[PDB]
Amino acid sequence: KEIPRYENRTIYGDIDFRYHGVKLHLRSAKPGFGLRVNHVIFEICECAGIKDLSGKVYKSRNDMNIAKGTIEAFTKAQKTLDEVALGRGKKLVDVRKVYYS
Amino acid sequence: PRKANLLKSLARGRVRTSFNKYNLFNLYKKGGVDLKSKSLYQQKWTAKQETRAYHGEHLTEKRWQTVFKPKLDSVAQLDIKETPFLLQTFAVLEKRLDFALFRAMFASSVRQARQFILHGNVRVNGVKIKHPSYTLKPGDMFSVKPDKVLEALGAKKPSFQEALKIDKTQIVLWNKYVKEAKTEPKEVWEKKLENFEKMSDSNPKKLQFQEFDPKWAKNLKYHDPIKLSELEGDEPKARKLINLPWQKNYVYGRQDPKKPFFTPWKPRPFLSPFAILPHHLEISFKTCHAVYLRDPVARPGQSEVISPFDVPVHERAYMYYLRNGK
Amino acid sequence: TCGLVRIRLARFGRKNSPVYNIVVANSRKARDAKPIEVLGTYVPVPSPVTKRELKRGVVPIKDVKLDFDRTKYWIGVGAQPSETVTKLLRKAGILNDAWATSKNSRKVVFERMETL
Amino acid sequence: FSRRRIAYPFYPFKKLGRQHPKKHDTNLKTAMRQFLGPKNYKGEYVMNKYFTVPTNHVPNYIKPDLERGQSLEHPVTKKPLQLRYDGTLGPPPVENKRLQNIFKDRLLQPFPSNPHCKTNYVLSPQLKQSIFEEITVEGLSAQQVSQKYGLKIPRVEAIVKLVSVENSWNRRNRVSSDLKTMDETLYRMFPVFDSDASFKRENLSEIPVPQKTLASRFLTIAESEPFGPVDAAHVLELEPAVETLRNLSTNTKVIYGELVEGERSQYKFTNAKVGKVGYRYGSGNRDNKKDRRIGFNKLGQMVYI
RNA sequence: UUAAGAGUUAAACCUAGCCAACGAUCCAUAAUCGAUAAUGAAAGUUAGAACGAUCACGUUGACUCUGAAAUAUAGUCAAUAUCUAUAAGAUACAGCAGUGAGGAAUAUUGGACAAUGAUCGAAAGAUUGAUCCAGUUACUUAUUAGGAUGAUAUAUAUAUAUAUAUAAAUUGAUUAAAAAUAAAAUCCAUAAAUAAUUAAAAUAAUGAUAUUAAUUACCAUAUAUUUAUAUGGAUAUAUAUAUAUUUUAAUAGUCCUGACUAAUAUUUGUGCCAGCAGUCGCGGUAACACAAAGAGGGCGAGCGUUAAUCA
RNA sequence: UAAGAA
Ligand SMILES: [Mg+2]
Ligand SMILES: [Mg+2]
Ligand SMILES: [Mg+2]
Ligand SMILES: [Mg+2]
Ligand SMILES: [Mg+2]
Ligand SMILES: [Mg+2]
Ligand SMILES: [Mg+2]
Ligand SMILES: [Mg+2]
Ligand SMILES: [Mg+2]
Ligand SMILES: [Mg+2]
Ligand SMILES: [Mg+2]
Ligand SMILES: [Mg+2]
Ligand SMILES: [Mg+2]
Ligand SMILES: [Mg+2]
Ligand SMILES: [Mg+2]
Ligand SMILES: [Mg+2]
Ligand SMILES: [Mg+2]
Ligand SMILES: [Mg+2]
Ligand SMILES: [Mg+2]
Ligand SMILES: [Mg+2]
Ligand SMILES: [Mg+2]
Ligand SMILES: [Mg+2]
Repeated sequence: KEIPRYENRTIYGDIDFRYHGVKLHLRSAKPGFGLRVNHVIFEICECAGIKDLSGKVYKSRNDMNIAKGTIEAFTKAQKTLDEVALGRGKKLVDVRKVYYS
Repeated sequence: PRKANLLKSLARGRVRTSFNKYNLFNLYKKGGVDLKSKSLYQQKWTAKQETRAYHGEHLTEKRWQTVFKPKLDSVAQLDIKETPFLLQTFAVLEKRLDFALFRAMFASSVRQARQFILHGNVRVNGVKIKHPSYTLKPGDMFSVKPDKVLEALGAKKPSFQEALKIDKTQIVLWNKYVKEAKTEPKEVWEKKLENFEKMSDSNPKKLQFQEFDPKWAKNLKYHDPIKLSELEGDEPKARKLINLPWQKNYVYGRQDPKKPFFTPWKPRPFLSPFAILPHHLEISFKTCHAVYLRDPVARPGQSEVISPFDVPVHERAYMYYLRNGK
Repeated sequence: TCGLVRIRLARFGRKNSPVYNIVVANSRKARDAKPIEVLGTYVPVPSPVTKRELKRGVVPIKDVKLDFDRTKYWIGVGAQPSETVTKLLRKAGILNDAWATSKNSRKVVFERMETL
Repeated sequence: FSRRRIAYPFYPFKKLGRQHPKKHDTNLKTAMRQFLGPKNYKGEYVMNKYFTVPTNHVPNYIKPDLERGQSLEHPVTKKPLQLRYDGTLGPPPVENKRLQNIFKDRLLQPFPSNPHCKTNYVLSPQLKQSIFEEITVEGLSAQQVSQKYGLKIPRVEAIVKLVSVENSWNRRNRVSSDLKTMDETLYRMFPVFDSDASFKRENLSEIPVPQKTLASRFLTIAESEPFGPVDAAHVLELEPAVETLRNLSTNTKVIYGELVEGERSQYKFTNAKVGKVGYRYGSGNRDNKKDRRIGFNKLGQMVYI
C-alpha cells in the first residue's frame, strides 16, 4: 500500500484507532525524535519510512493484531493536509515550514 | 575509568578511537553492523555494544548514562538531503578535552589523549588542564606540547639493539647491490631505467630523475660488515661506524636519540585511514594548537560527529540509552 | 556584638571551602538559620593571580556582593555589625573610621574607587 | 535471534587447512596477515595500500567493499596484487572496475559504512595569511571576509587567532624542523579548500534549530491569504529567521576597596539586590547524587560547585 | 479573670439547641512541610534520613513564682530508677564522646577555639562538645587507578617487495575454534618517593587542619612574551671548567551465558539423586538450566542478594 | 513528551 507521511518522516496528526481488541494511540513527533513505540510498530515504521513516532498500545497486545491494525491506522485514520485543504476549501499552512522561509 | 582490556580483539571486531594497526584491520574487515534476524532488544544491544566501543569506551556505563543527553542539536539552512539527527547521539562527548585532542589528531587515541592531559602536556587557552573530563566551550583555544604530538603521530623510536640489527641488514643489502652493480652494470642500468618507466610520478624520485657511463659503478663503494657483539653497548661508536648514502652518521631511526620519536621524523604507519579533518575544530599543526569552533551539529546530508557506524546503528543506540536499556 | 538585630556572616559551602552570606539576623537564632535578610555574599579566598600578572603588579581580589541601599537601611535602624562585617563595610565606604578599633586602628597604595 | 559472531572478514580469504600440531593459529590472525602482507626486517608493511600517507591532497581512506578486501599493492608502481595459490603475490588475474571510477564524494568518506562522515578541507597557508591580513590590517569585518571566502565566521576568527599564534612561534624560532615536516605531510594528506568552487564553500545561512519551532503547528486560514516567514515568526512568538542570521553575523555599580601597604588582597564590592543575592537556605544538596556539579577553577583545578 | 474576643476558665440565670451516611462520635496509627530527596512522559506517588521551615518534648504527672513571653531541662509535690553525704539530699546523657541492651544495622571516651558565631567584660581578655577540622565506616557521589608498539629465535648472503636455510612454537582444536595484541619484550611518560621553596583559608597579630595544597627537578637574575639564550652562586669530574646535573612505577572483583535476557568453541561428573529456580521450568545415561573446565556476555571498586519506593 | 516481555 501507500502510506501517507508528513515530511516523509512521521504521521500527519494523532491517531486513536481501534482494530478488534487493540487500541492504538499514535502521535506524530518532531524531527530527531526516534521511534518510541511498540516493537511491532517499530518494525512496520522501519519498513514504511516513518522515522519519528510516539505511541502506546492498550487492551489487546497481540502481535498479529497490532501489526494488522497499525496499517489500517496509517491508511484509513490519516488525512493529508492537501485532502483537508481541498475538502474544506481552506489553506492549511505549516508554521515551521514557513518560519524557515 | 575502565581498565583497557582487549580493546583490539580481532574476534570481537570492535572499532576503537585509535590509529592502531589491529584497530585498522578491525575497521577494515567489519563491513556493517548486522541487525537482521534480531529482536528489538538484540538490535539495540548490538548497536550499543559497537557504538560504545567506539564513542567513549573508557567511560563507565553509569557515568555515560549520566552524561547522555536526549537533546540533539542541528542547524537549519535558510538558503534536499535528509539531516541525520541521530548521529548526534554521542555529540556530547566531543566537547570533552580528551576527545577534542584526538579529533585534532594531537593524540593517537582518546586513551593517549587522556594520558597527555593527565601528565600536564595540554593547555586550554593558557592554563594547564590536567583533567580529561574538562569540557570545552565554543571559541576555546587548546594546545599540546609539540613533542607529545610528534610522538603520537610519528613512528616508534627503535632501541639500540633493534636499530643495530636493522643496520647490519642494511649493510648486507647495500654490499649485495654494490657487487651486482659492479659485476654487470649493463643489466643493472637496464633494470633501473625500466623500473623508472614502470613507477608513477607520484614518487619524488621520479620527479628528481626528470629534473650509459662506466664511471657510475666505480663510485659505488662496499660497506664494511659490522658484528654487533663487539659493537654492543657503545652508541657513539656505531654512530661513526655507519656511513650510507641515505642515513649518514647515525644508527637506524636514532638521528638524535634524545627525542621521544623516530628521530628523522616520518609519519606513523597506517596513518591515512584515520586522517580525518574535523569540521568543529581549526587545527594549526606547526604550533600544535587548535580552536574549538562549535559543538558538532547535523545539517542536511552530513553530521560533524565522526563515526564509523551508519544512522541505523546510532538510532538503535539512542533508543537504548533513552530508556536506560529497559 | 550587641543588640537583637545584627549584621553577621553565615557559613555556606563545603568543608575546607568556606563561603558566607552577609545577613541581618536575630542575635539568638543559629548561625546558619534562615535570617531576617540576606544582604550579600562573601568569598574569603582571593581570586588567583598568575605569576606573570604578579610581575605586572595586580592585587588578588576578594569578592563581596552586597545590597548597599538595604545595608545602609539596616545600619540606620540600629542593626549591629560584627567585627568581620565591620571590616567589610568600612572598606566598602558604607562605614567610616569611627567604627575602627584600637587593635584594628598604613600608607595608601590605592584609594577606594567607585565605578559604574 | 542472536549468537556470538566472531568478526570474520566479510570478504573471501584463504583459511587454515591442516595445521602442524604446534602452530596454534587462528583464522583471524591469517586474515590480518593477508591484509597486511609481509613484514620487513624493519617492521614495515610496504605492500599494504594504507601503510604510507598520500601526498597529493587526496586522502587514502579504506575501501574494503570496492576492492573486495584486497589491500596489497606494489609500493613503487602502485599496481594491485593478489595472493596466488603458491603463496606469492602477483597481478590479479582480472582487473577491478570498481576501483577506477570512484565517486568524488566517496574519496572524502573516511568510513565505508557512514556516508554522512566526510573530511573537512584544509586551508592553504596563503589563504590563511590573506584572511589574517584582511581582518587585522585592512580591518575588514569578519562578515565580508566570510562571504568573500565562503567560510563560517567562527572559523575565520579561529584562523585569525591561530595565525597570530603561528606568527609568535615563528618570531621565536619555536617551530622546529620536525614540526614543519609534520605540518607539511599532514597538509598534503587532505584536500585543499577552494574559495571559488560553489560546492566546496561552506553554507553561510545556518541557524540553530530551537526547541520552540521543532513542534509542527498548522494553521487553517482563508484559501488566498498570504502567509510568509514574518507571519510564521509572529505565530511562534519568535524573531523571524532572517534576524537570527543578522544577529549571529555580528549598569551595575561597583566599589573597589582601599589597599594599603602590606595588604595582600583587595576588596571589590558589586552592588546587588536583596531577594536576588545570596546562597539560598535549604537548597538541594547533590554532593551524594549522581549529577553533582563539578567545575574548574581559573587555575584549571577541579572544584565542587 | 485577661493587655485582649470566646462556655476558655469560675459563678448565676435563661432558651433547646449543636454535630452526623459529602461519615459524626469512637478506636487505631502517625511529628508536619518545602524552591528537600526518590520516581515517572506527566498527573501524581513515596520519603520526611540529610539541607531548611514549623511544632512538641528533655525520666513521668499536676501546680506555682519570676518574666513581655514558661505549667520552663527552673521551683514545689508525687511516681519510677539509681547513688551516697543519709538530707523538708543529689542524679535522670533525647548536649558531645562512650558503654550495656534491643537489633539485620548506624562511628572517636579525637584536635583547636585559627575561621564564623554566642556569653561575660569599659577594655585587656576569658569561656564555648556551638562551630570548625580530623578519626571510623565503599553508606553515597566524583576523579584517578598507563599510554604507544608488540606474533618468535638463530645463522648465511641514494639502494630499497630483501632472500635463503636451521631451530622451536603453552591450553584447546584440525579450521571459519579459539584463548591471543593477550603475554613477554621495546619506546616514552606521569604518580609515589627524594630534595628546595611554598601561597590561601586572616590579619593589626593569631592556622587546629598540617609530614597544607600548588609549583620547581640544582639556585637565582635579565630581556623577550609558557618557550628561550645569556650573567652570576652550586656541581663531581677529569684537568678556575669542556662536561653533565634525584629517582621512577603499575595493583579487579562479582554475577551470569535454555527463554524472557547480552553471552555458538566445546567438554567432564551426576543420573527425577545431588541440586537449581524471579516466571516458564531443568535433573529418569545425549543435561546449552544441576556441580565444574574451556570459551563468552554484563556491570565494575564494586558485583550479587534480601527488604522496600516509583514506574 | 507515554514502547513492552514470559
Ligand atoms: Mg558588649
Ligand atoms: Mg541470547
Ligand atoms: Mg463570657
Ligand atoms: Mg456556668
Ligand atoms: Mg469516622
Ligand atoms: Mg509516635
Ligand atoms: Mg506521611
Ligand atoms: Mg529532617
Ligand atoms: Mg538526625
Ligand atoms: Mg517542657
Ligand atoms: Mg534519658
Ligand atoms: Mg514533662
Ligand atoms: Mg550521647
Ligand atoms: Mg544484638
Ligand atoms: Mg572562636
Ligand atoms: Mg573540647
Ligand atoms: Mg594440545
Ligand atoms: Mg554428561
Ligand atoms: Mg539458567
Ligand atoms: Mg551451570
Ligand atoms: Mg572459566
Ligand atoms: Mg564510584
